[PDB]
Order: sequence, then structure tokens, then C-alpha cells
Amino acid sequence: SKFSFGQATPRTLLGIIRLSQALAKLRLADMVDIDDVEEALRLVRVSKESLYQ
Amino acid sequence: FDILCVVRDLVDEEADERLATFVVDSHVSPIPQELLMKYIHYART
Amino acid sequence: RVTLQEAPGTVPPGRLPRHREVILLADLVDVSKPGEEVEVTGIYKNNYDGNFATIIEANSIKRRETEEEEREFRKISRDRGIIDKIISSMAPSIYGHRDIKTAVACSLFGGVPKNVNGKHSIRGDINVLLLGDPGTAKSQILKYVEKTAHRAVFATGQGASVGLTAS
Amino acid sequence: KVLIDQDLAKIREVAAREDLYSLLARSIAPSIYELEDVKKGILLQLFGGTNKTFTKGGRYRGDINILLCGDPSTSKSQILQYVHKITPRGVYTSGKGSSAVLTAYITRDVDTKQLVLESGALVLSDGGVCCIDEFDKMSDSTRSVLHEVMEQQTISIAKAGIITTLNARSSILASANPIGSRYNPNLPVTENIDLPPPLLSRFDLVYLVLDKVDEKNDRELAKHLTNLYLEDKDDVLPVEFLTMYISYAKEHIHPIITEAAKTELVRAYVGMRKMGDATTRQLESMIRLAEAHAKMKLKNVVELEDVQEAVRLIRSAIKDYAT
Amino acid sequence: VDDVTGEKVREAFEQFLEDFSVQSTDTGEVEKVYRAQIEFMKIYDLTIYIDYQHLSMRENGALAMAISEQYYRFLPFLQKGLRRVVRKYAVHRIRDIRSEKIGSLLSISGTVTRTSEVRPELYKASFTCDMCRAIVDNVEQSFKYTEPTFCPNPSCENRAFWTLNVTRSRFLDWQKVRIQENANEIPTGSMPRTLDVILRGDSVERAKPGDRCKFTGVEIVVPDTQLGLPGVKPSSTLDTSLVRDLTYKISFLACHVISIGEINELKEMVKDEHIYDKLVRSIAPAVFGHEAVKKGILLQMLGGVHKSTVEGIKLRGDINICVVGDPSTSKSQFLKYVVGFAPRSVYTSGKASSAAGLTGGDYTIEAGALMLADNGICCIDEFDKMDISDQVAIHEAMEQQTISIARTSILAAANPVGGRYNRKLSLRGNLNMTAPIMSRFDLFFVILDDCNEKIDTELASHIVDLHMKRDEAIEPPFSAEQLRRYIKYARTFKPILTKEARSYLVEKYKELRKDDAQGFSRSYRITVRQLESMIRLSEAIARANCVDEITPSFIAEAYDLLRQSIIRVDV
Repeated sequence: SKFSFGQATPRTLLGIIRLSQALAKLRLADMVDIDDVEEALRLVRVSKESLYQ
Repeated sequence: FDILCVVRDLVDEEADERLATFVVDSHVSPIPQELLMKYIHYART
Repeated sequence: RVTLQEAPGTVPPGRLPRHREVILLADLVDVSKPGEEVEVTGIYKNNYDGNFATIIEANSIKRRETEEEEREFRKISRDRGIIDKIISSMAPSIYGHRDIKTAVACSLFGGVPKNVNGKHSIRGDINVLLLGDPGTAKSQILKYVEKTAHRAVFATGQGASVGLTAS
Repeated sequence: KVLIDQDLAKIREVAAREDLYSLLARSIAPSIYELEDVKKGILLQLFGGTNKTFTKGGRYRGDINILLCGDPSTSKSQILQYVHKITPRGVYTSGKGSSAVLTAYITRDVDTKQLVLESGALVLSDGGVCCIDEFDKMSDSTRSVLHEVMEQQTISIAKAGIITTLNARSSILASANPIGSRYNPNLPVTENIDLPPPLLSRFDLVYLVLDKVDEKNDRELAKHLTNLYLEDKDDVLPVEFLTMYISYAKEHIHPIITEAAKTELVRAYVGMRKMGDATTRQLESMIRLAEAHAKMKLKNVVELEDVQEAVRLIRSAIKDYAT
Repeated sequence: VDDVTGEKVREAFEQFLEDFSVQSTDTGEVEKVYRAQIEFMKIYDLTIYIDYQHLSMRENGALAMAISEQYYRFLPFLQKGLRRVVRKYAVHRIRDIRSEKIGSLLSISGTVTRTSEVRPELYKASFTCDMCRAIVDNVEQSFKYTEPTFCPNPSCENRAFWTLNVTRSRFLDWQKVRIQENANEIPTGSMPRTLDVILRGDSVERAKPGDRCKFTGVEIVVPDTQLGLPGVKPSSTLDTSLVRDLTYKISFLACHVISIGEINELKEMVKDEHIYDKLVRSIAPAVFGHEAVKKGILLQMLGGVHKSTVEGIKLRGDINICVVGDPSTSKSQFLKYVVGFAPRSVYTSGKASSAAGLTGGDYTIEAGALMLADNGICCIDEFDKMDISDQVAIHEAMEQQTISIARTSILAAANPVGGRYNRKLSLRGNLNMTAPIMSRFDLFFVILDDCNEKIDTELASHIVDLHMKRDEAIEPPFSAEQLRRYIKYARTFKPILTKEARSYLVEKYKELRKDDAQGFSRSYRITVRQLESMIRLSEAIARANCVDEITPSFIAEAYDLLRQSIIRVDV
């Protein structure tokens, strides 16, 4: 019952895939790359646990 | 409240005898109930 | 004209009641009152034509349960030992308990408020509390009270009914 | 709009397959690669029991009701919707949107301006399997009506409009979530589930979904789900063979439970009764589950075999009740 | 034209009914079954009961396929032929209704909803003008309220009109219910359909909301929101200033509606002696185990005496049995057999029911699963799931036998707190109830089981052999129907006890209280009610024995019944 949750659902992965999909849509080129999904992981690790300060 | 009638429960042998025998009589001088009903209605008015 | 509907007491259990019309005439004007049962002696007719509904005109209203009758009554009421006899004639089902039976017999018999001419009225009722015990037929006594007395509505234990507060 | 038989030999070809118990169950839900016992129970839910009525009294249907619950990240709801898809007359309900008045849909008419009495959701479940979500989150009226269904399989209508009962049989199947986010060990199963214990043991079989700390199941999980997510979509996958097989096997298959099985029944029953401190409820469970498997694979008689795993399916849950 | 066709059909059917009705021999009815039907009617003075097959017997359907198309055409012909016989001697659904079905015969089943009142009819307009001879009587009666006829033959004209005589006529009563379609035939995603049906004459009040019935084949259409429907609406511009227009709907009418959907054996059952013991094992063959609970159930099946007194208070005649047992014992099967066999039975483990579940000016209070068990047993499970006010209402129904704003016996099924009974603990700490409702209860029947391979295998073998369709025909010594016939004859006994052992019952009560006066450690402050219940138990045992004037042996049996009934509680 700490700041972090217990389990990770597969919908988390479904959401981050759709998120990186939209990130590729902002490139307007269908150029799904490593940074495309890396930005999707960045808004997850930064979206959560922003209560450090 | 005005009156407080309280009954008691204690082991009486003869009261149980009378109770059971009158119960038997109940499954078998006082005013009949028609006269007492005319009594209270005629009296209270 | 008085509307009358079926009595919820002798309804077959679960079905719904129906209606019928009752019309009053001269000495019977406004005899019933809402919240009652009734037994009427009616003649049955129907309407003529509309441009058949039946209407019951009623003759004798009796509610559901003489000179020599009060003077022969007074020939007996003159005695002395009617005090213990009232309790002895009050409730023959459970035999004893003369004191509480005499107090209950005194309760329904009434009191007088006696309003002073112009000044004030005090109180006119007798208040009876009877602290029971499981294992007592004390309820049977009050059922005798309801059948012998005039107007008695049994007020339930907790919200199951009528509710004594008009609203 | 559209009140332009012969396939039976292929049915018997697949019926003559030795690996039918894995081919049929494995081809049901390709989304999860586990719960093979649960998938077998789901398969038996349509092949449930022999509707045995006695000479006087009796009238024992073949209804079985199994709830599964546990930890999240299992896509249990997608499983239940898939069950709703398999059921030809499936009803998928949920929690907190029901009342006693899934039944008794009495309402007012519009054009005729009257009060017309209507049938509920479980009446739509008359014959088949019902689906309920968040079973722990029902109301006071909801989940209490289910006693009549689990016991009498009837509906009692008795108010001023219509005083008349009727039966509506189904296969009730539901899911719910426990109190704690993680099911902890060394704790009672009846405790960590918001269910009434008389109804809890009244159910046929109870399942437990737990979280695992492995890596291998997470790799096959993520490769499987990545392939299911990618491209937006060596096994024989009959989509409709089983669908017509169950319909054909519903009337044309009558499994008989004769004498030879009773020896093994009492033989297993004494060892089952040895655990105590097991009631007749478990005996009725095993006899309705053994004949359920006997309805599978087109067997009109009972066999001394198929009873070992029939008992073991119940015993797997029972060994999970140690803590 | 139609007069000739209907007259030939009429004479052939009159000959048909005048011929044989049923082919059966002297063993049974021989001939003239409809003639015996009319003679049966002469005995009762009601109607006609006709079969579709019997009308289909003589002309091999030639006459049946004459009537089954235009019956409306052949109503007066059918009445006139029957009238001359009198003076001579004294399944489809709603979707199967078309316009070709008018006048024809089709049977429809369904769901009865919204019964209606009783209203009389007319069909006897005696309406004539102001002229002296105002004594006509229009032979019209159609679906029109046109009482006065135009052409009389008095000096009065057609415009001269007066009211219809409501005193010289023959009327009939009828109701108008609207049947609902079954829910077992509607497809998925489909709402129910409605249809009107008219119930005419003698067969009135036979309806019941929520029933499956078979109907008369005839059908009508009644003349008439159906404005701007659209549709070509007809008008009544006859051929030659400017009548109304019309748009109708399909209705239904009927005349015959069915509502479907031994002295020597009793002598054999009463001249015997072992019949009590025979009735012991002949109650619950589905249950394999003990039998004393079946004893209390059997005695519950026979009512008490409930005799009258003077106008103050009459004595009641009912018994109350409440059984609490160990969880997972297939106790619901016990309950299910009780409700499955006993008449006037309503089963409920009521928790989903409202607070009223345990109990322009419609005032309809609902029934409640408890109040509707008049002259029946209302068995309720899981008392712990209910509150204390309900328990008070239980005491209400159990004492006044009324509810003021229920003439029932209540069966119970309770459970332990810890699930099991602690033998070192007392019984009062395990019922989970208060003192007066416990004292109101007559019998308890505590049942607890252990593990033993002999009893578990024998009872399990008996129940599994019941599920074995082979040998599931175990025979109780009595059948269920001769048993119920025996109960019906058994309630007609009315025992008058005229025995001196009434005093023996009194000292028996004294010794019943002196021993109970000793040892208040393990659980009772014995109630007067216990004694009165002992009276009624000794009444009904001899009632089960077909014995009037209850013997002291029966008293001792009821005494030992309550004696070991309380010792089983006494631990």
C-alpha cells in the first residue's frame, strides 16, 4: 500500500501502444521507431509518482 | 401514566395446579356479557 | 352519494379489491366515516341507457360488531357486592389476578375531565401500564378489552400498521 | 429480413480423436493459455448433468453454477463476454444495475395507457448460460433472489396484478473481486470474498486467480498479447463444430450412471468424508459432474474412468483451501 | 342462401347430436352422451359442453369443415336447432390471427392479465313511442345503442320516440380481460404482445391472472386513437347533406372456455392398526436418515380442535414446529419436500422481500409471503439474515392470529453461530433468538451429525440408488394419494376428550415443572404455553391414530415427546 500500485494490467500495455501510435501520428509519416515508444514510456513514468517534490 | 399493575413469576405448585385445572375447564353469578355491555354504554353517557 | 370499496379483511389473499356505488337518503345522511367497515341493506338497480352501470340505493345501515330494558337493569344494579363481582365477571379465561383486572375494568369505565365554567379543563382519562413477562396471556386480556369496548384499534409493535398521528 | 447432418461423420471423426479433451478446450479461448480445468468446466457447463426427475418428487435438473474470482490483469471480463458469445441465448449482466423488481420487469404501457407485466433478464436466460459481473457488489434484493434459482429454479410472482410462479432455468456464471487487491495466504477463502457462506458452498465450483511472480508466464503473456495487438487481430480451431456438437449432444445424448460407478463412488466418498473438522453437497457435485463429462464425447453410459479427474477438479479447489 | 346452407348444416348437426355421441359400450357410457349432457344440465340448470372431436365424428369433418369457417354465420341456427331439441324432449397463438379467421374456429393459449369487473348487458330493447301501444321490443341487440325502433305501427311516427324499458328484459353479465402472450415463445429482444378477449355469460369469473387456458374457436371484431392512422378510412356515404368514419381492430369472443394449464381403500387404511407405523416410514423416502422430524411433520398435518366458547375468546387449533440444524446437511431438501408435498405452501428464505414481505383510492396492501399462507405452513430459512422487528411480527401472528392496520404455522431452519454446536456450551447460546419467540415455538429438533463409515455409506448408498434410475422406485407402504385422502378424512374427526386422566395430565405438568425447576446451569423457565401446547399435541396424536377420547397412554406419549424434546436441549 505504498505510493506504487500492486499489479500491472495488460490494458496498461494496450494504452501505451495506442499512445505511441498517436505519437507516430504526430510525425505524420508512419515511422514507428524506438523514440516513438520511448516517449510513450516517458509520459507513463513521469505521469505517475510526480509527488517527489 | 397513572396505574402500574405488575405480575410476578415464582414457582408455586398449587397455582400451577389451579391453572392447569381451570385450563381444562376452559376447554370443557357473574354478569352475562350482554348486560355488562349495556352497563358501560349506558353508564358513560 | 357514498363511494364504497371492498373490505381488505375478507379479500382472497393477493388479489385486488373492486368498487360499487352507495347512495344515501334522509335519516342516514353522513353516517359513515373514513376508516371504517360497514354492513348495508341495499336494493340493486342499474342505469337506464347512456346516450350498464349499476347503482345500489341503501335502506338499512348496521355497523359490524328499551324502557323495560333499563328498568329491569336498574332492579339489579341496586345491590352492594357488585365490586368484586365486576372483576369476577370481567374475564373468566384466566381465572385469577383480581387487582389488575379491577384496574383495567376501571380504566375503560372512564373518568371525567370536568371543565370549570369559563375557567379551565384539567384531564379526563385513566392511564394504564402493565409491565409484562414472556409467558403471559396478558395480550388475551386486551383482546377482551377490544371486543367488549366501543372503539378500539390495535396499535402494532413497530411500524407494521394506521399510525395514530394524522398526517 | 434475411412464428443464391452430412457433417455428422466429421463430428464422429473429431469425436474419435484421442486428444479431444485438449483439442476442444484449447480451441475455445486462444486469448489465455492457462485455466485448462476452468475451460473444461465451462465446456461441461453446457453438458451439465442429467435432468433426472424421480417417480414422485425429485425433479433434479442438470444445472451447475461456477464462479471464478481473484486478482486483476486477467481480462476476466473478456472471458465472460466470450462465454456470452458462445451461448446462443447469452445474457451478460453486471453489478449495481439490478434489483429484484433481472426479474419482474413490470411497467406501464404507452399507447394503450395500461400497466403491462414484463419478464426480466433471467427469463431471457431460459435455457443456456447467464453472465453476471461484480457479484460481490449486489444489493440487498439482488443476490438474495438467487436462492430460489439455485434451489427451486423458479420465480415467485404474487402481487395484486398476477399471482403466478414460473420456472426459468439457466447456467449462472459470474465473477467478482476480493477485498484485498492481492489475495493473501493464511486466510480463509470465505473471508476474502464478499459472499454469503450458505450460497458460497451452494455453488458448484469456486476458482482462484492469483498473481504470479514468474517471468516465463510474463514472457509468453507479452509475446502472445503483442501478437494479438500487432496486426490488429499448429492447432485445429473449430469455430462452429463444437457449437453444433453441443446442440446435437443436448437431446441425442443421455448419459446413464449405472451400478459399476457406485462402487468407485462410495470408494472415493469415504476418503472424501475422511477430511473434516465434506458433506452430501460434494457428493451431489461429483455425481452431477461425472455424468457431465460422460455427456461429453458422446457417451450414453458412465465409465469407471473420467471420474478420477472429475473428483480431482473439485479436489484442486479443496487443496487451495488449506492456507 | 346462407339460410339454406345453415339450415342443412343445422339439420345434419341436429341429427348428429340426436345420433350417438360416444362410441363406447355398456362399460361406461353407451350413447346419447350429449342427451345425457342436457339431462345433466337439467339436474344443474346452467350451458353446453361440446368437444371438437365429437362434432368431428359423424360427418367425418364434412359438418366440422362447415362450422369451422363461418361460425358467426351459424349462431342462430345452432341456437334454434338446440331449441327444437329442447321442445322435442321437454391451438394457435396471437400471430395466427388473420382476416380470414373471422367467423372461423381457432384455439389460443396465453397469459391472463388485468381482470375486470362484472357489468350486465342488454340485448332486449323494449322501446316505443308516446303512442298508447308502447309495448314493443326490438329484436335488434347489435353492437349499437339504438334502442327505439323507427317504424312501429301505432299512430306515432319514427321521430316519435321514448326510452327503452329496463324492466321487461333478459340480461347477462360479463367481464372483459386482456390476455398477454407467453414469455416462453417470444424471441430474444422482443417485448410481449397484447390481445383483447371477451368472456361472455355463464363462464364468467373463471379467469385468474397468470394462467394458461384454452379458448373457444370463435372470433369477432368490434366497431369503433385510430385517427390519422393512416389508412383508407371508410365512410358511410350511401348511393343515391353530409355520418362518421371508421378504423377497427381484431378482437376475440368465446362461449366455451376451459382453464386447464375409493371408499374401500380408506376402509383398508382405517381398519388396520399398524397404519401409524406405516405412516412413519412413508413420508420422505428421498431423505435417508432419522425419522422423528417426520413424526412432528405428520402431526403438523392434522389440525387441532379450535373449538368455540362463549362470545369472549375461542380456542385456536394449530401447532408450531421449528427445526434448527448443522450446515451442509441437505436441509433444503427437507424443506423442499415439505413445500413439495404440503398444500397451501409458500417457500421463502426471505431477505430480498420488502418490509411488507413478512406481512383514485386503490388502498391495496400487498400480500406478503407470510400473510398468504392461510391454513398452511410458511417455512422460512436463515432467521439470522432478518431483523428483530420481523421477530416481533412473528409474535404478532403467533398470538393474535391477526395483523391489524394470518392463520399460519411456521417452520424454521436455523444455523449455529460457529457453524457447529459446542457441547460444553448450552443450547440457549446457539439458537440466536429471544426468549418469547423461542417459547412460542413448540418443538426444536436439534440435529447434529458425526462421521461414521457405516451410517454414511448406508444413507449415501440409499440416496445414490435414488439417483440410480434403476431401483429408484422404493415403495413406501402407502401411496401419496391415498395418504392425502387419508389426511382429508382424518381432519374430519373432532375429538371430544372425556377422560379422568386430565388430572393425571395436571400432576404430569407439575412433575414437568419440578424437574425443570432444578438445574438452571445448561440452558428453562418453562412457560404456561408449553402446557397448552402439550394439550394440543395430545389431541393431534390421537387424531393421527383415529382415536377419540384421548387415553392417558397418549398423554404419556406426548409427555415423553416433550420430555425428551426438552432433554435433547438439556444436554
